[PDB]
Amino acid sequence: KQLSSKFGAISSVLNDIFSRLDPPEAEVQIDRLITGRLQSLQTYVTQQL
Amino acid sequence: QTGNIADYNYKLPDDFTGCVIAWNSNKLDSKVSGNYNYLYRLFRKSNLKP
Repeated sequence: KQLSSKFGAISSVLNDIFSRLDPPEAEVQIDRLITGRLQSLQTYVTQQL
Repeated sequence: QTGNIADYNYKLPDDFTGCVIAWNSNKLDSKVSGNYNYLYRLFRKSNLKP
């Protein structure tokens, strides 16, 4: 369910952000989304550990 | 940027590590008669790679 989080973006899906916004800000939005997903994955890994 | 020149004439990628330099010249590029020595493309089959 953490994959359906906006994490400060317009939407939780990435293709809409890629095909809608300009690449200078789309790159930043995808970077924020993937670093939020990585933080959630690291939290899940720590809990599993 | 998406436009007319930036789409079919000269496209810039997301990463450039640079910029452009522009200035206005209304004397050297303009003559008394019609100056039609410049042509640009607006019709194309598909997009232009940068």
